[PDB]
Amino acid sequence: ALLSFERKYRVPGGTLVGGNLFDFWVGPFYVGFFGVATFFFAALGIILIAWSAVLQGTWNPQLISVYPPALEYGLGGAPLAKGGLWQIITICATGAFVSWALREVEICRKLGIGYHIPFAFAFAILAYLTLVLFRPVMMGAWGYAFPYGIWTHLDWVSNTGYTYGNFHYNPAHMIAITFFFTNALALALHGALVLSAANPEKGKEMRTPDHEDTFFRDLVGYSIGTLGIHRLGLLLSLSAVFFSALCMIITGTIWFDQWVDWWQWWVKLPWWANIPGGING
Amino acid sequence: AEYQNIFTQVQVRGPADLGMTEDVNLANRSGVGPFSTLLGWFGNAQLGPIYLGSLGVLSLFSGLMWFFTIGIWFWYQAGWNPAVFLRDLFFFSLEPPAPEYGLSFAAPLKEGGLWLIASFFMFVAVWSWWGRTYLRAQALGMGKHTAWAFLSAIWLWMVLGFIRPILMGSWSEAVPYGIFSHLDWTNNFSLVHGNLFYNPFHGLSIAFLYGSALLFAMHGATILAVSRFGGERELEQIADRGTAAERAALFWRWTMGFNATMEGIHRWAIWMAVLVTLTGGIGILLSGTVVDNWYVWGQNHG
Amino acid sequence: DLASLAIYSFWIFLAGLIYYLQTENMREGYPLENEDGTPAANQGPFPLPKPKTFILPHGRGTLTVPGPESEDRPIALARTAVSEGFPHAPTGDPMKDGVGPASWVARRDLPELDGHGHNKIKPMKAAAGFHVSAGKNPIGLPVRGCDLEIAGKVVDIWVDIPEQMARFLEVELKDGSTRLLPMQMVKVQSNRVHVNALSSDLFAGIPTIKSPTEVTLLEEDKICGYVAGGLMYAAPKRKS
Ligand code: BCL
Ligand code: BCL
Ligand code: BCL
Ligand SMILES: CC[C@H]1c2cc3[nH]c4c(c3C)C(=O)[C@H](C(=O)OC)c4c3nc(cc4[nH]c(cc(n2)[C@@H]1C)c(C(C)=O)c4C)[C@@H](C)[C@@H]3CCC(=O)OC/C=C(\C)CCC[C@H](C)CCC[C@H](C)CCCC(C)C
Ligand SMILES: CC[C@H]1c2cc3[nH]c4c(c3C)C(=O)[C@H](C(=O)OC)c4c3nc(cc4[nH]c(cc(n2)[C@@H]1C)c(C(C)=O)c4C)[C@@H](C)[C@@H]3CCC(=O)OC/C=C(\C)CCC[C@H](C)CCC[C@H](C)CCCC(C)C
Ligand SMILES: COC(C)(C)C(=O)C/C=C(\C)CC/C=C(\C)CC/C=C(\C)CCCC/C(C)=C/CC[C@H](C)CC/C=C(\C)CCC=C(C)C
Ligand SMILES: CCCCCCCCCCCC[N+](C)(C)[O-]
Ligand SMILES: CCCCCCCCCCCC[N+](C)(C)[O-]
Ligand SMILES: CCCCCCCCCCCC[N+](C)(C)[O-]
Ligand SMILES: CCCCCCCCCCCC[N+](C)(C)[O-]
Ligand SMILES: CCCCCCCCCCCC[N+](C)(C)[O-]
Ligand SMILES: CCCCCCCCCCCC[N+](C)(C)[O-]
Ligand SMILES: [Fe+3]
Ligand SMILES: [K+]
Ligand code: NA
Repeated sequence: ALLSFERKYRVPGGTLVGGNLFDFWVGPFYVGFFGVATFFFAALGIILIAWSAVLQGTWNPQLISVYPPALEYGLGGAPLAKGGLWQIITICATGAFVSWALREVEICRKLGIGYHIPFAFAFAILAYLTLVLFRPVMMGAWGYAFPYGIWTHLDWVSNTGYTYGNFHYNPAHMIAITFFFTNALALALHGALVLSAANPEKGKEMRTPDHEDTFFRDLVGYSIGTLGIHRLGLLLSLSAVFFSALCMIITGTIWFDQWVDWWQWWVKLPWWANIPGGING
Repeated sequence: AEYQNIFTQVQVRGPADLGMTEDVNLANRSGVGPFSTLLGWFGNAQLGPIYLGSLGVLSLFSGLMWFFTIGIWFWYQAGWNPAVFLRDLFFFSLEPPAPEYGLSFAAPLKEGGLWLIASFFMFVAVWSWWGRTYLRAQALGMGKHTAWAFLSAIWLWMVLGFIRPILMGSWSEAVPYGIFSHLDWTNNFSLVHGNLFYNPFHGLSIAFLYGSALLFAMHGATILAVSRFGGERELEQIADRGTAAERAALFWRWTMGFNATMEGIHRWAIWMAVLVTLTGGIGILLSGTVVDNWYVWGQNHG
Repeated sequence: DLASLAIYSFWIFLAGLIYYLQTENMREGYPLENEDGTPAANQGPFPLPKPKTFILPHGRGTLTVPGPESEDRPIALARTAVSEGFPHAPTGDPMKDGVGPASWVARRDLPELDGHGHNKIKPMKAAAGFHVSAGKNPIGLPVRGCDLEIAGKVVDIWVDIPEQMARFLEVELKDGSTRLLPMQMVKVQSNRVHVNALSSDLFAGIPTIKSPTEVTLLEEDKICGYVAGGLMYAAPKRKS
């Protein structure tokens, strides 16, 4: 079935691989070569998880957990039930994610729109790859990666953070959080603003973007505008994930002590390190 | 190198836009501020005008008083030495009364009384600012979505500093005013309550916080990708759907099998963000009032 | 236990919220259709919401959604397969016919208005007080298409008055007539404006506007769809 306005857009072309071989839809879903790829990678990865479940023992979603190879295996292969299933599933997952992104590119080309969406998705992929590939490789073992289980991967977050004390003190982590919080603030405001214009007090006429600029100038003295707010949301969200990947790629590699102690470089600056009083004097 | 509409190529400026009037008391609007060519590479170049009625002056006065109360305490802790002030800035902290004082106001100035004065100022600043968000919308005939969304953030704030301390019986439960110290409080809160990762409202709060970045990345990228068809003129696309709104919808239908409308995506947006602090404030309010240990609670409830 | 009641209540609220949100997002494009335009059999598990009515400003009327959907224009496409789900081939020139990435919607054939009731978008020469304030001024630059040939020259900027931004470049062609080019589809360089989407020979086919001092929503959709269509359909003429 098609949206009422959809048929005029369903023309041939835009594929990156395979010509017209996979240029078609299944219900709402566009396929393309990278739709076939995504299906293959995601099917096998899910198959191995369904398998790696019984080599572990269970069939409950809250307990199934595919752990990576122990550190002793270094960066090498591992027996299926001892971490090789995790390694293959991780290759499948990367294959599924990158294939999803390239299928998005094909959809962009057929629709004549810009590539901003798969470009943005690529930041999430790179954050994933930082935790499962770039950081383990720089640290020397797949065992530093996180396990694939709903609650076990939280265990990994807690264990990894507390290896460095209170992980709050990671400065790149502080920047990442500021972007996450500000993004959610900007999302609430944006959604509320458009809606307050499109759904004004009862019986009144729809407001205009002029009313939107006016509301925010009245409120805080500035309005970023309707183009800018979308630039902003995209930039805040990508910036958060950028500093997330950054705060982890540097942890256990160039910095591996307690993050709270990193801040001494500021306290011990020559011109105030030995002035008495305050907290550190 | 195709243009991507991240940064403006050519800025244009005209007479300063003094805004829509509707029922706004024009006497309380400033004049227009400067124009920032710097901002104009990204958003609007125009600063101001701002509306500053009585409620606004009250709120801005409390807000600075709250900020100044903290900062005067910081100068005291620094021994009035400016070099100490800058060196230890993140280490200073204005802390609430000790538990022995309970919910009383009898605590000595240097031992929680100053925290209570600063917090009182903060309470007045935030709630009067909330009234501003309602009133400025009302004056313009607009819906009250911004004020209702703001109330969701106020919820978590009220829970952390006011509702939960009151229900726990002492001001000592509240958050101190300091950069590092309020981080220490946050880590401590989790340890004392058996690890917030077992609090289901905390996990939901994370889903919505991650979800807000996912969604604004999706939406912000989508609008820029269709801005070549006027996509960001969203109110008129709601009133009279264009090819921008259709291509946006069909990108997501073809990608993930369903899609939004130009209006409805802003309902996803407002709710995704609002549920961060809504569920979060529930998770905090339940902690130590009803559940002392989320690990223990989870062993018995799932 | 109070926490366990709160988390149970919440999942019920969230299911109701998602139902509301999904049905809200069905106020356009629904009911679904077969490729031949008849109502599809499978509409999904969500019913259409109760209609709402938007009251448009400046006597423009109202919009009630959901409501009877119609394309209100001919679509020059034909099936390429005997079953559902395959592409539909243009029956003529898809840039001229406005299909595929060259599509346009039959929006109102009036200009968008600002909050005071004036035309939102005006050529800068007719916009009192408006001037380039930063960046390279494009007026006067030659315009180069993706075949690396010159297609014309910039003679003005069309600006959004209430939001104070450039929305189109007005480009004069060899025959003396002009066309609008979307600002998001041109690259302003020091010595030219480059347009990757179109070869020089396709600039004449850009849909024209009726009035030299205003552009209607319908005209903007035809302009923007046409220019974006060239990315796919001008690729045989796109060098490098
Ligand atoms: C006790 C625990 C420690 C701590 C330890 C850590 C550790 C350890 C890490 C973080 C990381 C992060 N922490 Mg910390 N953290 C703490 C306290 C906090 C607090 C707080 C209020 O106290 C906050 C707000 C944060 C915030 C954050 C973010 C900056 C970041 C998580 C987002 C991210 O990386 O996304 C990036 C996004 C992704 C990885 C998602 C990728 C998705 C992929 C591409 C696609 C998936 C598709 C899926 C399979 C599809 C399924 C099918 C469909 C559903 C149909 N931390 C404490 C002090 N924190 C993490 C980080 O930065 O990672 C880089 C991290 O590793
Ligand atoms: C990002 C930084 C940390 C980390 C820290 C945390 C913390 C801390 C928490 C979570 C939480 C969750 N995380 Mg995690 N998480 C990480 C990496 C991942 C990856 C990944 C491939 O990289 C995935 C798929 C997930 C998935 C999940 C969900 C199980 C859950 C809600 C997330 C959400 O709504 O996000 C926003 C995205 C959306 C709203 C879109 C929908 C996404 C759906 C829900 C994803 C489902 C994946 C499915 C369960 C598993 C794979 C299915 C495949 C078919 C096999 N996390 C890294 C290691 N994550 C929370 C939780 O409750 O955990 C139990 C929580 O508190
Ligand atoms: C070791 C630390 C603990 C932990 C302890 C806590 C505690 C404690 C809390 C959270 C909370 C949250 N945590 Mg946790 N958290 C941990 C691990 C994580 C990880 C991770 C990857 O490990 C993540 C992603 C998170 C993520 C999150 C967020 C989802 C949530 C806060 C939402 C928000 O927007 O707050 C930011 C928004 C606000 C505070 C609202 C503020 C509103 C007011 C009105 C603003 C006033 C402005 C004032 C006047 C100043 C004006 C400034 C000038 C105008 C410039 N936590 C670990 C397990 N976390 C909160 C929560 O809800 O938990 C359920 C919370 O209280
Ligand atoms: C970079 C900014 C944010 C971002 C952006 C972003 N994400 C995106 C996009 C964009 C722009 C898309 O276009 C794309 C999309 O289609 O969204 C609907 C996507 C998307 N982001 C998603 C999830 C997601 N994004 C997240 C985060 C973020 N996404 C960032 C915060 C998170 C978390 C944890 O924060 C999650 C869970 C999907 C809904 C979707 C990508 C779907 C996809 O790749 O589909 C192909 C793959 C499959 C259908 C299944 C593969 C299965 C694997 C082979 C096996 C499982 C492996 C996995 C490692 C197991 C993990 C277990 C967990 C318990 C840890
Ligand atoms: C729904 C969840 C998200 C949310 C939503 C939200 N927040 C909101 C709103 C909404 C919908 C508003 O409408 C409202 C607003 O107006 O935004 C523009 C607000 C807002 N959220 C704010 C902050 C905020 N929101 C946050 C978070 C979130 N907000 C959530 C993620 C956070 C954090 C911790 O993550 C913060 C810090 C404000 C920008 C604003 C509320 C403003 C307010 O209450 O102000 C009262 C205080 C004053 C008027 C004055 C304070 C004075 C300052 C302390 C300055 C001191 C410095 C100055 C330069 C002094 C001079 C000194 C020098 C001489 C040294
Ligand atoms: C250069 O120095 C000068 C003097 C110019 C300065 O001004 C310097 C200023 C500073 C250095 C300011 C420094 C300020 C900070 C570091 C602020 C840090 C604050 C935080 C990190 C806030 C964290 C969370 C705060 C919360 C959750 C507050 C909750 C507040 C309550 C909800 C309010 C409750 C009200 C109460 C308890 C009073 C009750 C009494 C009644 C009568 C109702
Ligand atoms: C969030 C950004 C805040 C920017 C605040 C800008 C305020 C502009 C008001 C300036 C007043 C100009 N004038 C002439 C009346 O003084
Ligand atoms: C508070 C004064 C109100 C109006 C002042 C406007 C300042 C704009 C300055 C011109 C901007 C151009 N410049 C030089 C920054 O590129
Ligand atoms: C302007 C503050 C409004 C009153 C609310 C806070 C009360 C302050 C209590 C400080 C205690 C002073 N004293 C004398 C008991 O030490
Ligand atoms: C309005 C958008 C709706 C998105 C809903 C996201 C659901 C994520 C579920 C995460 C599970 C959290 N928890 C606590 C049960 O573990
Ligand atoms: C809720 C978190 C993860 C949800 C899983 C993905 C949701 C399925 C949405 C796809 C529906 C497409 N469909 C059925 C209309 O074709
Ligand atoms: C949490 C995000 C996922 C929510 C799933 C929303 C519903 C997806 C199915 C919509 C059906 C589309 N359809 C077939 C009616 O057109
Ligand atoms: Fe938007
Ligand atoms: K002029
Ligand atoms: Na039709």
